[PDB]
Amino acid sequence: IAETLTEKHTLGIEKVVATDSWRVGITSREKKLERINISAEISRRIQDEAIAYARNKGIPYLPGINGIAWKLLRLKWLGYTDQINVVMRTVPAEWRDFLTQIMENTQMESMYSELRKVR
Amino acid sequence: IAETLTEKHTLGIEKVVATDSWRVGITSREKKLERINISAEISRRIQDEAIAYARNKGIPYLPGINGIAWKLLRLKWLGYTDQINVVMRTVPAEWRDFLTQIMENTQMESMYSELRKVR
Amino acid sequence: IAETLTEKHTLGIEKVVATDSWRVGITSREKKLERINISAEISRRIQDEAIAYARNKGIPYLPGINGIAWKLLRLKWLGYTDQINVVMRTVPAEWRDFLTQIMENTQMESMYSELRKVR
Amino acid sequence: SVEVYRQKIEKGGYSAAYEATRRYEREEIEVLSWSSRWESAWSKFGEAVKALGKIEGAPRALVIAKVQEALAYMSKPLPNMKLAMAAAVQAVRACEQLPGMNRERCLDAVAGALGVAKDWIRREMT
Amino acid sequence: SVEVYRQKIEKGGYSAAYEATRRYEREEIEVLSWSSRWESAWSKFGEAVKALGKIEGAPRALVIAKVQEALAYMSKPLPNMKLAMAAAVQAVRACEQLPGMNRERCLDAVAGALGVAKDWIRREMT
Amino acid sequence: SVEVYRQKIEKGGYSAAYEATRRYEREEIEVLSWSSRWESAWSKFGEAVKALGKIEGAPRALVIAKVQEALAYMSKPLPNMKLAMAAAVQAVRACEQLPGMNRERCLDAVAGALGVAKDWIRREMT
Repeated sequence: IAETLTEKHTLGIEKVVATDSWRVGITSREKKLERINISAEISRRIQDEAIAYARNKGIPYLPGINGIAWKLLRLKWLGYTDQINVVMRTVPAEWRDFLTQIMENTQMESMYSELRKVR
Repeated sequence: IAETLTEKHTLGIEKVVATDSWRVGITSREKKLERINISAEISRRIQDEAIAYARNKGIPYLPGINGIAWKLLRLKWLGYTDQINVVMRTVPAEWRDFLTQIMENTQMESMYSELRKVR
Repeated sequence: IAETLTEKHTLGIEKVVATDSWRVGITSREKKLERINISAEISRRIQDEAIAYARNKGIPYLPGINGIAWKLLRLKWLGYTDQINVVMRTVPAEWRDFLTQIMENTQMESMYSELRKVR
Repeated sequence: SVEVYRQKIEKGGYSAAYEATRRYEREEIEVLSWSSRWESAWSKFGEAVKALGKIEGAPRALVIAKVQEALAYMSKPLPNMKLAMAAAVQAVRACEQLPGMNRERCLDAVAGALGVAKDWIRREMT
Repeated sequence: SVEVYRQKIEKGGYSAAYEATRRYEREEIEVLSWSSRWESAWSKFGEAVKALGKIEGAPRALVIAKVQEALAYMSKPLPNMKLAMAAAVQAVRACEQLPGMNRERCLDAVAGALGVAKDWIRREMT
Repeated sequence: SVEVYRQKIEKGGYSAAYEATRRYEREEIEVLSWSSRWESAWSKFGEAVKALGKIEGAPRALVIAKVQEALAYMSKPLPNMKLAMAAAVQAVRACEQLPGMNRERCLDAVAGALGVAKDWIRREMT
């Protein structure tokens, strides 16, 4: 009868709950799921550095600088460099040295862990 | 009653879901299905070089240049050479050397893999 | 009541779907069916040469020339030779040598395989 | 072989062909849609073979077969008149071998059945 | 191989195609919604191939394929006229190898099928 | 891999999607409430990517992605115009390296799609 994008989205879901393709979609890979382990590892490593940065300079801990330091880490891997330049103007002054600490100064530890995750 | 192409397409589908020919169309071949493995192998072997090419030259990673370089690999295998020359004018300047790297400079590894896939 | 050629075709089908003569028409032969195995062989042999002929002479691979080379093989077997000469004028110039490569130069391999199929 | 013969006998073809005739006479069977698609496409090949009636003599199967092969190329959605003339000049050369038939009498019948001009088949003869 | 043959024969496709035909004539089956979405998108591809009728000669499959590949880029939501001209010039170069076709007559048929100007395909040939 | 392919094949997706299509036509399925919230929110992202039609040339995914990323920040409950401009200048720099596009002509297509002034993206270029 009808075929538009609201009903294509619906009938694509009704076939999923019919054949149980979601739970067999997760349990059949079992090799992509180790990325959830590695992503939770770099997540803690950035967070611990942000508190150690905050008590050395006596500045308050700014929540959400974990995510800013992570987006700049992933775009550094791809090469979107002028995107890095505008975010570095957007963050406050005392935290700009922390963001380049995640990209350049821990090139050895953190940038390797993304290289194992995308592999 | 009716015989037109919209009904020829329908009664082909109604015949398939009656006799269950789709799932036995896949599970009876079992030799053609190894082409999916060799396809996913060259898929990664093109993608990993595109990021290494992106960081050697400091240019951002351009998504879809792994798709373009896979098309030009197959047309080179067939012999559609004037197809290639118009595509090479379409891509940007810094990525033209990557596309001839997928065709010529890895004639050993990647061009043999397409030769084994079609066998 | 009525007997024309349309309903003669229909009433021949209705006694096929009643007695199930199609499926027992195939499964009772079981010796003629290996002609499919030999036909699948010569199709592969012609197609592999047509790509190798395309890269030695630098020309694009022309699809359907594996079909023309197989028709001219079977008419050479029967002897319809003035059928051949008009088809040889029809094909392009650089592909005329491949057509007489299938009939003449691989008579030992390919023309025996047709000779073993009709037997 | 008899082993392929016996297996089609035991399915009862004589009885069920009789039974399906009765259902047609008792209005329980209509014309299948495969049949209506068949007679609409085949009817051009039926009257063209009857136009080869004035060819006399020997086994005439090669004349009939290559003319039906010649009409098949003309009747495509993209008609190939080059390959259609290739089969027709074989039907002409097969025709002239029969006793009583000349080369010009064969170009009468084959070009008359295909419905094209006689000079087209003369070109690819050579 | 005949093993892939035997696994599809035993599924009974001749009887099931006949029986699904009878259900359509007895008005028990309506047109699937996939078929309605199919002919809406495909009908523009069907008439362009029939506009390649005046190309004569050899296997014409490569001319037919690369015209369908050229229309597919024009018909995207973001049409790429650069990559569409990439496949079109392969169709012109594949066309002119056939006996009887000039380069200008191949530029006639392809630009008439695609529905664009002849100078756009002349540019990329060089 | 094939083993990840096989376990979705044996679940019967071609059959089950056919049955859901028939149930919609027989009024046995209404439109899910997730699809109403989807099409209400997505539609501003769909008409804007079609406004990048006159960008011509290479793989245009990086222009398309960084424009879609730029609309996501403006459409927040608390919109961040500074982080939206960060993704826009990556789209402008990715656009101008395509053959045929200028620096100024990419500033029309990006700012026309986003619906902002052209000087907002020019300030952040530097």
